[PDB]
Amino acid sequence: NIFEMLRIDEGLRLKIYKDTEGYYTIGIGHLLTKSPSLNAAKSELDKAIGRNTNGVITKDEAEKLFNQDVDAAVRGILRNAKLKPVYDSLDAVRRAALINMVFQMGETGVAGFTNSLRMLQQKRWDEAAVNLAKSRWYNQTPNRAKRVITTFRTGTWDAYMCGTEGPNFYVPFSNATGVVRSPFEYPQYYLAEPWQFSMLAAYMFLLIVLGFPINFLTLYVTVQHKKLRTPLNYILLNLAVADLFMVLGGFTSTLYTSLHGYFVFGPTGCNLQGFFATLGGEIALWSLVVLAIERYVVVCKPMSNFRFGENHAIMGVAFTWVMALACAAPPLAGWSRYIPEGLQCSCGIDYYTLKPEVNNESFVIYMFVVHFTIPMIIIFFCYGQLVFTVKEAAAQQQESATTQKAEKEVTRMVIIYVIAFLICWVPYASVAFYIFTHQGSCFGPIFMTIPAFFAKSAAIYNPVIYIMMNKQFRNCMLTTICCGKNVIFKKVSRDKSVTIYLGKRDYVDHVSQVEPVDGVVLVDPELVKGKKVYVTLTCAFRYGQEDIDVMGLTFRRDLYFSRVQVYPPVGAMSVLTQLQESLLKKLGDNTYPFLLTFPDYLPCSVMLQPAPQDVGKSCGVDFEVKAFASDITDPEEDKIPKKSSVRLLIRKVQHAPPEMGPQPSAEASWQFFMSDKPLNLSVSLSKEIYFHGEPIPVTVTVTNNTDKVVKKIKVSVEQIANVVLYSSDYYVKPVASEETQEKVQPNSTLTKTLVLVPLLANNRERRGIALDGKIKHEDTNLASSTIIKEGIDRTVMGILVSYHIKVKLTVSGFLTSSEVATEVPFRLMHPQP
Repeated sequence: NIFEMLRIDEGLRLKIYKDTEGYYTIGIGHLLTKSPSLNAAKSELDKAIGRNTNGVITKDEAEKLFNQDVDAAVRGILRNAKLKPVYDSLDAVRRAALINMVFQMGETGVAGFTNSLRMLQQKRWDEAAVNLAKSRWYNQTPNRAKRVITTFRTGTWDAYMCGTEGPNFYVPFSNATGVVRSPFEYPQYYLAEPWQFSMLAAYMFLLIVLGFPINFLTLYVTVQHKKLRTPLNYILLNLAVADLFMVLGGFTSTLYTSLHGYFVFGPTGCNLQGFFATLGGEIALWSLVVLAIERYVVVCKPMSNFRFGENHAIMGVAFTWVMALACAAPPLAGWSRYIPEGLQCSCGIDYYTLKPEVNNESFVIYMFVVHFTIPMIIIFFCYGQLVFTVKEAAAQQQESATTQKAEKEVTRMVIIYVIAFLICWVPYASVAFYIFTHQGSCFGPIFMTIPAFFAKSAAIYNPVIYIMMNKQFRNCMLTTICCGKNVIFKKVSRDKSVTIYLGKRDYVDHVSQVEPVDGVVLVDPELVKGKKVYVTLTCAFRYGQEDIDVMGLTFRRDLYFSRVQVYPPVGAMSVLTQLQESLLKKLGDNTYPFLLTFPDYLPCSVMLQPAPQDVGKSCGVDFEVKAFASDITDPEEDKIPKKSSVRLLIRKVQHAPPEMGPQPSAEASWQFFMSDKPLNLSVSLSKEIYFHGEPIPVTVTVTNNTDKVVKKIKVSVEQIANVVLYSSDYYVKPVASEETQEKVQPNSTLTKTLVLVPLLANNRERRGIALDGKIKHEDTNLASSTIIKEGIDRTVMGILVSYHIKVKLTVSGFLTSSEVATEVPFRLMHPQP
């Protein structure tokens, strides 16, 4: 209060200055020295402040120098016999008014006032003000004195109110001079220079010219191209719609008002403009939150690519709109208010004026805390854990150079995503926070404009980073902006220069050693002249759509890759197979062999079954042998010519081993909370390795010694899908299940054998079911049980599969039913042909 009074009146000067008297004075009238030496002023200043100030002190240090004057002056008041009784009689507010008089004029000046101090002591306010107004002090500084004189009369701080309050608005300017008029009626040129209103008109023009085409084109291009319309882009499309609301609802209205210099549309127009401006900004904000969440879950976990259909994307866009309306609507319906901010041209949320009628305190806290901290925590956690996962994954296999380029591009974008987010919302949050902590201080119209500059700029530069810098949207917009443009077997290329040959598609995987790829490649001498032909082995994990995944941040992960040269070779092949010799003799002179081997740490060819409604969803591992021609040296694999290249997929299939494992026989006992009797259960199977389409007799044996009755006995052939890509993520699912209606009595034993037949036909139309890798959309069978080599060095990435018979006993216990269950593992694989 008192500090804010004297700061407005005397004026807070930070550096050392010579006052009207010509003495070295610092801060709010805080004297330093009477000597003509400047270093003498520095001497007392440095000692008082406590550091090398060099004349320059902080605003808080000037506040402490002022508080020392407050303490010293108050002591001086109590020392004086005329001032002490008046100080004691008056309240805290009028005491501060007296201190203002004692500050400038000194004890000497204030001591001379006989009549006023008598009347002030006698609780006569009006005639005291009349006497004070008729003095030298009012003549000296009528600006300062008039404010203090009114304070003595009223006993309130109304004279010291920073701006000019109103029914539907708040102007940050003093009406003491008598120039303030309504922003909904008259011009506001008294706030700032007229050319700055033209600057605002030029600025809003720039936002419309840049903002509308970018966001409209985003939607227009999406309507044309089928490629873009995918669930992940749904949230990016919502961002485009949000920014369009900021243009049409916000900037165009602000442009019209900035030209005139005041808000012409009135309170109704201010509510609607501020509503769309907030809605556009908030939908844009929560769109980026959802985008961060989506990109974290979808990339790190490959299973979620299937999960994320249109309905989940709609929920993300819905949540965005709900959170936006949750904070945009209350200003209309009482909680806070939309008023003209800054220059009283743009309408926005009232986060400066504390009005308990509309409850701004609770609203600014609710908004600030929720809408700032929750995105900050979620987005930094999302992209933070994303980069954390990718950097650790990139370090796991440094041999793959393709992953390193991705990891680099990713980290570069994530740094820019953070910078764009902070530059956008930190100005508003920091200023709103600083205004809340320092409420007594004044804030100009241009001061409130600085956050508005960066936030409305985000309407432009967010589409740049999230849409324009996006790889798919960049190439799609390129098309629209430029008007539509810019037995042994083989496979021939498109240009028909290179022709690959392979003996078989299905390559076998024995536990010890993998059966290698063998074949040849025919080449045209005339077409391939002064070029380098490479035969390449590639193992790849695929998840999601091909175009969309490259665009988001980083693309599908290759489990293993190995390229090999062919024409011309370093020497030749060491020794040839019967296949290569046969092909060389059959084919002409321009045939060159290759031998590509698999290491021991790779998975099998496994895909996951989609639902019939899932038209555009696919995830699965597959092997690809590819051959191509190129002008560039070895490391230019990352990019390839589409025309010269030819690719033919293969499988790393595992047949069942000749010797069967031990006969599975699991056993487990149970107890209960009241009854301490044992319930012994023992399971047993026929084989360790079952084959596809084979009956599985599960000879369950249950010996009941407990008081409780069992309701039923259910057996289930459960497929555990262990998916590993970034982290180890198991996924259990049932395949086949049969249950008996028989009941086991107390002190009674039972021996039953239930047969189960796991088949693909019965398990059709189900999401998440792992299958053996298809060649070309043909019919297949349930996924084979994956086998891993003993005590290997590297971890096995990819989709690992395993089966287990899970018997569960529905026990009728004390209406409530207890469900105990146990598992036993087994294998489902193809037989040796």
